[PDB]
Order: sequence, then structure tokens, then C-alpha cells
Amino acid sequence: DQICIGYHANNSTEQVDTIMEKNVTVTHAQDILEKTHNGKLCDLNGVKPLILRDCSVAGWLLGNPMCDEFLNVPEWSYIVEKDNPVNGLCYPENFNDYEELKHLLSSTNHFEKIRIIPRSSWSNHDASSGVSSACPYNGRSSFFRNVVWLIKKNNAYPTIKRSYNNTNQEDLLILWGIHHPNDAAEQTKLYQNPTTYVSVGTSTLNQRSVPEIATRPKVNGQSGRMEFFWTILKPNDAINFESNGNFIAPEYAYKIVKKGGSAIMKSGLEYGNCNTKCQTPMGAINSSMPFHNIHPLTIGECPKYVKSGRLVLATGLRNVP
Amino acid sequence: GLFGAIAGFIEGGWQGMVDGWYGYHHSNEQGSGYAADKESTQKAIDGTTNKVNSIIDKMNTQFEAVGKEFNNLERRIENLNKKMEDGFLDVWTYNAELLVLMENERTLDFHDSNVKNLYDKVRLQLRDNAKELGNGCFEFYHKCDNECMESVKNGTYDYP
Ligand SMILES: *[C@@H]1O[C@H](CO)[C@@H](O[C@@H]2O[C@H](CO)[C@@H](O)[C@H](O)[C@H]2NC(C)=O)[C@H](O)[C@H]1NC(C)=O
Ligand SMILES: *[C@@H]1O[C@H](CO)[C@@H](O[C@@H]2O[C@H](CO)[C@@H](O)[C@H](O)[C@H]2NC(C)=O)[C@H](O)[C@H]1NC(C)=O
Ligand SMILES: *[C@@H]1O[C@H](CO)[C@@H](O)[C@H](O)[C@H]1NC(C)=O
Ligand SMILES: *[C@@H]1O[C@H](CO)[C@@H](O)[C@H](O)[C@H]1NC(C)=O
Ligand SMILES: *[C@@H]1O[C@H](CO)[C@@H](O)[C@H](O)[C@H]1NC(C)=O
Repeated sequence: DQICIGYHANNSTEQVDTIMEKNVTVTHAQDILEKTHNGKLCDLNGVKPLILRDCSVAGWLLGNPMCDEFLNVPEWSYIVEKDNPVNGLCYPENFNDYEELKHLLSSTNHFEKIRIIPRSSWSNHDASSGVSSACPYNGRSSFFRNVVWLIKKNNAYPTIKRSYNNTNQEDLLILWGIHHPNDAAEQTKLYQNPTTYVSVGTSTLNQRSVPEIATRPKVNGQSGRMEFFWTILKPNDAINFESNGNFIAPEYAYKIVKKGGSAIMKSGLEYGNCNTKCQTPMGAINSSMPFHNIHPLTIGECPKYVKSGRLVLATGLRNVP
Repeated sequence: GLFGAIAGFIEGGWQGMVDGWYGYHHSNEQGSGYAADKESTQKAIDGTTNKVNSIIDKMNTQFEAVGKEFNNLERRIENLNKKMEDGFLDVWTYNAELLVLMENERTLDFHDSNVKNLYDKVRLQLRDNAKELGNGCFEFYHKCDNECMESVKNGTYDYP
């Protein structure tokens, strides 16, 4: 008659690693690494992202005519931009502190567009002829819709003096620019006055820009360039613009809503008509696992990212036949 | 294993004991059978469950990368950013893999120790009333039945 002490065994094929030995088969184990995603860009907790498609942030904010899909975008969860969107600065040029503006976006969930300076407000300047073949629309010369390329009128460009007070509760993002002509002859034809500038002042901003009239290689058929600027006008503060030429004036600006908590994700995917609580640039994640190895740049409530290809914890004992 | 029981002085496991991780297999007149020891098994279960939970919870403050962009004349800070994010990713990946490797080893030895301690507990019981075969089994001198067997497992077994 006997009594024996023993331990469990099963047909488990599960394996774990240890410092002294790899691939130890055990009776029970727990995988703690999520390795799958749904290959789509989804709404984050019911809120759809802003998918910029073929438009860059600049093409959207300035109003490139090829970007009308984004003239009045609604609240978003996250923003998706492609690596190299084709529609950005249709008239070639530079956008000052562009990456800082993109970073600012990443902490907001909504830009509500408002008209701070009516285009009909330019009585002594031509507010219609400022168009270019570089920014076509419906087969004709057009221009960024949110700003105005002012041109001389009746062979004169009287000095502009405009002020705008932010009577809203939200910070206001204001964009404007200056045109750098290809030569003196062009300076005269568009603006009449030969020596010009664009000065801008707020309680904190102090700036005076001068056109650098030169000849460069054609980009989108233009050898001239536009240079854009931006500032944040605080509630109750005012912005003062003065220029006797080359001014690309604001028409529309954006009220900023910091419901805060966004991200600018780089991806070529389009909207997948799905909903998730965790999004990556490669697809969404839906899991209880504590870790994932999909991609490091995620948004929402996600597992912890690691580069591991495998992460399995032993729970049971060594499985001995 | 560190405690020498599993795949040790008790050469193999029992496919026939599906009631738990550790247990007994008796043999007398009435018959034989396997019976998992619910006390040590559950004690093991609570231990492992807490371990899994602790590991997860300790891995809740890991680093989280954030997207930023840099222009053509900001390559040094762009690289600083990149090295820093990759840097933390590598640190946390290392922490996760190592913690799992180390605890897996401890988990295996933990089961080994539970078996060894269950065996020793029994050995102490069957003081001089049974013969230690040295294979994890005890052969009684004077016959022992189902009531007697149940006495050992009952932890009640004692001539008293
Ligand atoms: C923007 O306009 C507002 C509203 O008119 C100005 O603020 C008010 O100014 C008056 C006159 O000094 C004060 O008595 C009020 O108390 C102000 N109201 C507020 C909301 O503070 C403001 O000065 C203008 N901003 C600038 C920089 O000119
Ligand atoms: C469980 O422990 C008890 C002692 O607490 C053992 O003693 C027998 O218990 C049963 C009830 O399960 C009684 O009917 C018997 O009369 C007890 N022994 C005698 C003959 O006095 C019991 O053997 C242990 N295991 C079981 C359930 O048999
Ligand atoms: C035995 O192993 C097979 C393959 O994993 C499994 O499907 C089956 O359920 C196991 N037997 C048991 C315990 O049911
Ligand atoms: C561990 O087992 C897996 C089985 O898929 C095998 O691919 C791997 O090479 C093994 N590693 C070792 C220690 O050889
Ligand atoms: C994740 O999967 C579970 C199981 O089907 C489901 O209940 C839950 O709704 C899913 N969550 C999302 C947002 O996909």
C-alpha cells in the first residue's frame, strides 16, 4: 500500500525562457504581448480624426484652392498628414516657424475659422487681381483663400493701417505674409511704390518685414516667393498692420479650442470607418495585453510599447512527460 | 530544479491529475487514484496571480513617445530627440524582457519548492509508519485504506 506526492502534467506545448535555459515547456503560460492591429485609422472614442489626405497643414490653414475639403473642419481627435502631401504652398515660398505651429496644433482639438477682415473692406486697394497660375482653381488663376494678395489700385498703393481686436474668449491664430518679387519692374507693376514693408505689432509682437526683390528658379512656374507668418492674439489684445506694399493680408483667422490632447500622426492610410480606444499610424489596437509591439507613436489608452517579438510569462510548472 | 523535486527525485508529472498542480496518488486494497492538494495548489495560484499583476502594474509608467517635426537646419536637435525616444524604448524593452526572464526562473523554482515542501510535510507525518521509496512515494508497513489515505491528505493523520 502506497501514497505518493506528485505534480501536474498536460499536453501543453507552450514555452517560456529563463536566464539558464530557453524554451522550457510549461503546463500553463500567459502571453502578455499584443502583436496585432486592424490596419485602419479609426475614430478615437467616437471622435473622428482630421485626415488631411493630399493637403499639408499649411495648405489647409492658408487655404490652398486644392484643399477646399478643409475650409471649415469640425472638432477632431487626432490629425493625420502624409509624409509628403502634394498640396501645400501652391505659390512657392516659406512658412516661418512652421514646425512650432504644427506642434501647437498637436495640443488642440479644434480651430474654428472666423472672418476678421472682410475682403470687401479694401476700398483703396485691388482685392481681386491677386491671383496666380501657381494656385489654379476650376481652370483659372486663384490663390490661398484665407489671405488676400493686395494689388495697387488706380496706379497707387496708399499706406495700409489696420487694426483688429480679439473680442473672443479664445486665443486667435492669425496668418499673413509678404511677397518677394523677382525684380524691381515687378515691384512697380504690382505695388507702385518701390520701397515697402509690412509691420506688425501686438502687446508682445514687434515685427517689420521688407521684400527681398530677387530672381530665383521657377517652382510651380513662379520665380517669386511668398513668406508667411503667424502669431497668437490673446483675448482682448489687438494686432496692428501697416504696409505700403507686398502685404498678403489676413481675411480669416482661427479661434483655438484647447480641449487639448491631440497628435499629428504621419500615415498614408485614409479613414477606416471604425472606432477604437487606441490608435497607431499603422492601425488600431483593441486589447487587454499590457504590452504591444505595433508602433511607438500611439494615441489614446494603450498597452506599453516595447520592441519585443515575444513576451510570455510562465504561470504553471515545467511540463514533464 | 533548484529544490530537486520536479524533474528530480520525482522524475515525471502526472497527466492523470487534472484537479491541480500538486497532489497525491494512493494505492491500497480498495483501489487507487489521483487527488490534487487544493491547499498548496490554491496557495500557488494566489502567488502567481499577484506576481503577474505586480509585473503589469510596475510597467505602467514606461516612456511614451511624442511626434515632433524638425526642419533641414534642425538636424542636431532632431537626432537628439530621436536618440532620446529610442533610448527610453530600449530601456523599457530591456526592463520588460529581463523582468520576465528573471521571474520565469523564480516561478519554476517556486513550483519546485511547493512540491518539495508538500513531500516533506507528508514525510514528517508518516514518521515511522511508512517506508520512503525515494521516488516521491511512501509504502506503508501495515496496510492502509481509503479512510487511512484520506487521513494523510486530511492533514489530520496522527496516531493520536
Ligand atoms: C480691445 O478692446 C477691448 C474692449 O473695448 C479693450 O478693453 C476694454 O478697454 C476699456 C477702455 O480702456 C476698459 O475700460 C475695459 O475694462 C476693457 N475691457 C476689457 C475686456 O478688459 C481693449 O483695451 C482692447 N485691446 C487693445 C490692446 O487695444
Ligand atoms: C478527515 O479527517 C477526519 C478527522 O477530523 C477523519 O476521521 C473520520 O472522519 C469521518 C468523517 O469524514 C468520520 O465519519 C469517521 O468516524 C472519522 N474516523 C473515525 C473512524 O473515527 C477522516 O478519516 C478524514 N478523511 C475522511 C473524510 O475520511
Ligand atoms: C490535449 O492537447 C490538445 C492539443 O493542444 C488539446 O486540443 C486537447 O484539449 C488536450 N486534451 C485535453 C486536456 O482536453
Ligand atoms: C526555441 O524554440 C523555437 C520553436 O519555435 C525555435 O524557433 C527557437 O530557435 C528555439 N530556440 C533555441 C534555444 O534553439
Ligand atoms: C474590443 O473587443 C471586445 C471583444 O469583442 C469588444 O467587446 C470591444 O467592443 C472591442 N473594442 C473596440 C473599441 O474595438
